[PDB]
Amino acid sequence: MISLIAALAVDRVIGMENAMPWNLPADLAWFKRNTLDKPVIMGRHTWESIGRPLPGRKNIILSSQPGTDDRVTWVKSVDEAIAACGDVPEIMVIGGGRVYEQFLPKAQKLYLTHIDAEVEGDTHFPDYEPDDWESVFSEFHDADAQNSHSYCFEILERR
Ligand SMILES: NC(=O)c1ccc[n+]([C@@H]2O[C@H](COP(=O)([O-])OP(=O)(O)OC[C@H]3O[C@@H](n4cnc5c(N)ncnc54)[C@H](OP(=O)(O)O)[C@@H]3O)[C@@H](O)[C@H]2O)c1
Ligand SMILES: [Ca+2]
Repeated sequence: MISLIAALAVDRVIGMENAMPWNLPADLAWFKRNTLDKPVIMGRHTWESIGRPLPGRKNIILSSQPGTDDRVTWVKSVDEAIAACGDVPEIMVIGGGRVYEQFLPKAQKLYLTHIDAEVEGDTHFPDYEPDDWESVFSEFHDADAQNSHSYCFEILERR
């Protein structure tokens, strides 16, 4: 089973010039927790911006080009990336936009962080049919001294 995890601002904005604008530590803890010990699939731009493998997870990078770092597993097709994960109970797709669009139709769950921030970006999360998804978990939070924006964690499962 494939799951997508992403943080979205107003207008499904997910990124700006290969960077996430805001500073949401509650979000990092959420991501960590949901990704720990699972394989993660990400696109080459996302890889570049992270620069080092995420620890305690098999890191699969999708690129048309030959890989350039032996610390991670390079694949060149969606199907290849799924096959590389083996038979685990859940695969985490972590971005970016081009990647999420592609995994979407195959995904069974979404973990989203809705952030109350207004920012401009060059990338947006894919527009999904809300009728196909059921919201099974949702917890809202007010900004705090650590988190400068309010946010809501949400979990959706395909019907
Ligand atoms: N808000 C969030 O939660 C979140 C999570 C992740 C990322 N992001 C953001 O997303 C932005 C980057 O997204 P992006 O769409 O520009 O890039 P991306 O999806 O990270 O990378 C796309 C690249 O991956 C490779 N690729 C994609 N599909 C492929 C396929 N079927 N076969 C082979 N290679 C494939 C291609 O690389 P080649 O050019 O090498 O073929 C493609 O150029 C950043 O600003 C970042 O901050 C946000
Ligand atoms: Ca059902």
